[PDB]
Amino acid sequence: MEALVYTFLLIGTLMVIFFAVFFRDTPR
Amino acid sequence: VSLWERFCAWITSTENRLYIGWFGCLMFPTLLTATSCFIIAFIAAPPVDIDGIREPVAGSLLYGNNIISGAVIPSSNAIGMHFYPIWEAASVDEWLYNGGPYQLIVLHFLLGVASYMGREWELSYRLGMRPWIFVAFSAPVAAASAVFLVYPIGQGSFSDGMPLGISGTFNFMLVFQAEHNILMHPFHMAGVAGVFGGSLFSAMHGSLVTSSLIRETTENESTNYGYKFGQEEETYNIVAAHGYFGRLIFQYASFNNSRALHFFLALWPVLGIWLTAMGISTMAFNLNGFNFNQSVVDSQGRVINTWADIINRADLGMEVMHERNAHNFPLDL
Amino acid sequence: AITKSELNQLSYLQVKGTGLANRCSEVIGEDTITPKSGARLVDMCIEPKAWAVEEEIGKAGKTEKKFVNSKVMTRQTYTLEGIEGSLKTDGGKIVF
Amino acid sequence: TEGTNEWFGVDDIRVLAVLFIGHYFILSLWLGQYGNATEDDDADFFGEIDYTGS
Amino acid sequence: ILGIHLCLLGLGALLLVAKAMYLGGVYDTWAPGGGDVRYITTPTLNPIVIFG
Amino acid sequence: EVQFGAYLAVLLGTFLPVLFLINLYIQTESRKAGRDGGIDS
Amino acid sequence: MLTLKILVYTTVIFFVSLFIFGFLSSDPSRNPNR
Amino acid sequence: KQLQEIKHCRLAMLGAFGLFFQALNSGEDIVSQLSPAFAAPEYAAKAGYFLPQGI
Amino acid sequence: TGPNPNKQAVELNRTSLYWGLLLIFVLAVLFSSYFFN
Ligand code: CLA
Ligand code: CLA
Ligand SMILES: CCCCCCCCCCCCCCCC(=O)OC[C@H](CO[C@@H]1O[C@H](CS(=O)(=O)O)[C@@H](O)[C@H](O)[C@H]1O)OC(=O)CCCCCCCCCCCCCCC
Ligand SMILES: CCCCCCCCCCCCO[C@H]1O[C@H](CO)[C@@H](O[C@H]2O[C@H](CO)[C@@H](O)[C@H](O)[C@H]2O)[C@H](O)[C@H]1O
Ligand code: OEX
Ligand SMILES: [Cl-]
Ligand SMILES: [Fe+2]
Repeated sequence: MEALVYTFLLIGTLMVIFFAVFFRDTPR
Repeated sequence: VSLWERFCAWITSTENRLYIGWFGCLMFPTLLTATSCFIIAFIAAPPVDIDGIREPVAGSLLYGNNIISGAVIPSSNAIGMHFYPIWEAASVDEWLYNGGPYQLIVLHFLLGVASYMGREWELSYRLGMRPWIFVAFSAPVAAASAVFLVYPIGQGSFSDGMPLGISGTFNFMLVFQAEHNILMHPFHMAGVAGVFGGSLFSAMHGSLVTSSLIRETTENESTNYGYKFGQEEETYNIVAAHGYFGRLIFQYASFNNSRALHFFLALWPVLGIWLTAMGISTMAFNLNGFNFNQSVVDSQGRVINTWADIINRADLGMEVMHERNAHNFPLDL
Repeated sequence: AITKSELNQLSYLQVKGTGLANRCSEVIGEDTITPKSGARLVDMCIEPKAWAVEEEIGKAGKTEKKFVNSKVMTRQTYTLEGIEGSLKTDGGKIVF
Repeated sequence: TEGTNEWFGVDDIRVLAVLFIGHYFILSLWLGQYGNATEDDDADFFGEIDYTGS
Repeated sequence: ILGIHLCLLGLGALLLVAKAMYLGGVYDTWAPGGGDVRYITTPTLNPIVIFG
Repeated sequence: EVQFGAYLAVLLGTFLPVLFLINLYIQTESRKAGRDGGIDS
Repeated sequence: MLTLKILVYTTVIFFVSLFIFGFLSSDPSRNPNR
Repeated sequence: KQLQEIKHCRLAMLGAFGLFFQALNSGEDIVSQLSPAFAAPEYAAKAGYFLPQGI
Repeated sequence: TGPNPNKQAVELNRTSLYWGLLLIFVLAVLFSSYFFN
């Protein structure tokens, strides 16, 4: 039942990375 | 304008959010398939017989592993260095029983990282830069290739490659120290010096540059807000930093030229990593480190021990216990 | 290939990797042998071609002991070869 | 199979057919742009990079 | 220049072949009766084998 | 098998700081929008 | 399993040909000093 | 046409010389000499494909 | 692409905050016993 927790944490980290890359503050 | 010309114009365009280029045509599909297979295998793969003795080992989360202990097991010892694609198996279940995904992941991944290096050079060329960043990136690529491909080639089996897990690397390192006596190879010493010196130089450079900031904010504003994108200010008010470094140590040792300083910064860790990767590649063919066991004797002829003998005892303890059921004969050739 | 005489005409480099080494040979004819005394069966080969495991399955509102088919997880390493024995006759019957 | 020594792993006609189809399709697309090149001695240049149009 | 030095390389390869076939022979480790020096009298020329 | 309190520890210690940081960012953006006169106050 | 081999071969040759014929299309002239 | 004729004449002189001497040396015609070197010798080609399907 | 003229602001005064907090806490108090069973 902890496999759910592990999967949730990993997918959340990947979502954070996606949002950081594609929704980012403009450097200008 | 032909269709091919328009396609070529789009591929090599600098207006895209992420550059594609022609090395991208190889980088993207391979990396994507490797990522998909790795995620699926790490989550839900069945146990794999790695030693060829019909003793499967579990490595997936669904089979009772946590993040630290989970891994993707290398292929079976019975396969050896033979190519094992999916279509060469009688069924997908047999492919998963013999550690099929490892070969797929490692091969598509190595192709991907080589294409990544090429793409770095290509964008540098298109932007009008100098073409030597990918030379710096070549060292981690060399190390990863060294382990994953070169060690199995020398030892004669894919089952000796580094597992794709956290504790798999620990197992790999312990067995490698037991069998090859690393930590006495000078190339490993070079690599350790490289990483330690890289960290030291990074900390020194950061401290020196940050200390020499000019006052433009006062108190209620983070000091990072004083810099503007496009501001012209050389990366160190000299008198301060130069005098500080000339007074801290022997004065004649002070880099007053930025080009030489940054060149040395680039040179040190890259050379260290190159040397350690070559050390691993050479030890893949059984050219081990220094051996000083029983080298000091008294007048009569009895043996006086040193620290190398204690290291040897630890190596013997590691050696007699690894792969317990796999050996049948006295020598581990 | 199929008979021993054809198999002996190939070289080892010509058989490696094909999968012919795990096969069993074929015989052609319908005659009689009648073993003398001091005979020995030599070069016996046994090759399975189907596997099944006893279990309990449900057919229609009932459960029975039925043999279910299974897939070989290993590879072509399951053929027995080279078996030898000594033949004899007890009361007109052969014993291996 | 696995350890046999076929050229490029080709063991069937379909594999050879698809390889030919791929190389030829991309080749025809490239030809649609570079199929009018001539070898006459005035399309050459004297330099390090061919800037002479097409 | 490339063609000239390439022709030289080809001549060198043919010289090795001539040494193997006529000028004493080479050491063959698969010799019938123990490894020894012998003349290679019938080299294979079928292009399928070489290019395979 | 595993300890039950780890569920509570992991989930709470992950969820609370995330919401704290999101609140910080959102209040900063709201103050910035308020300072510059516009349709959204 | 043969159909999987056919599809994979098609994909690989497609991408490799894209690479090969892309680098032949007067690549050295695609620089900002044209 | 005259240029083509003379070129083909010289080339055919060379070709006829080569064909005649190859036939004399090998004791065979050109077809039986080139045909074997197209697929494989028998002693080198693999036995075949014997892996059972469906297991 | 451009500046959307349909964006607006969201407000919440202290009284509504107190009402929401009280509602959430009281609802949890009521349903906890049945959730635990
Ligand atoms: C304090 C002690 C100490 C120190 C400092 C080191 C230091 C080192 N050891 Mg070591 N070692 C030690 C003790 C120590 N060792 C002991 C006691 C043992 C015996 C048990 C060993 C046994 C040992 C072995 C067996 C090996 C080392 C290796 C190394 C080197 C690591 C190479 C590396 O990380 O860069 C290399 C960098 C990489 C591999 C990274 C590649 C990155 C790829 C290209 C891209 C990855 C991208 C990623 C997948 C996706 C990113 C995510 C995305 C979202 C951004 C390093 C010099 C290794 C070595 O020499 O390497 C060749 C090695 O094989 N050591
Ligand atoms: C394709 C070239 C080739 C290859 C594969 C070999 C292979 C061999 N030779 Mg040989 N040889 C060659 C050319 C070649 N030779 C030539 C041209 C000469 C004349 C100088 C000789 C002279 C020679 C002698 C005198 C002897 C050998 C011997 C040997 C054997 C062991 C030596 C060894 O380690 O080989 C190392 C060879 C290589 C690493 C070559 C690999 C080349 C690969 C295929 C790439 C080539 C393509 C290249 C990149 C060009 C690109 C073209 C461009 C359009 C892209 C081995 C079977 C020895 C032996 O066993 O004899 C009994 C021996 O005594 N050779
Ligand atoms: C016994 C032989 C056996 C083999 C030994 C090989 C030794 C090769 C020595 C020459 C190699 C190139 C020297 C540097 C060139 C350059 O990049 O300049 C960059 C500057 C030169 O100084 C800068 O030089 C400038 C002048 S000039 O342009 O370089 O002429 C000057 O303007 C500036 O102020 C100054 O900072 O050098 C550095 O700051 C980088 C430091 C690392 C470079 C190597 C320095 C010497 C190392 C000795 C060998 C160490 C062995 C380590 C073993 C792992
Ligand atoms: C040729 C591929 C079709 C697949 C059928 C069987 C696959 C086994 C061999 C495939 C790969 C081996 O490479 C192959 O090269 C030769 C041609 O280049 C083949 O030879 C083939 O082509 C010759 C030339 O027309 C024909 O006369 C032969 O009948 C044919 O067998 C060999 O059979 C094989 O060695
Ligand atoms: O797999 Mn990995 O470690 Ca190279 O030695 Mn033998 O094998 Mn196993 O034992 Mn020791
Ligand atoms: Cl053993
Ligand atoms: Fe800077």
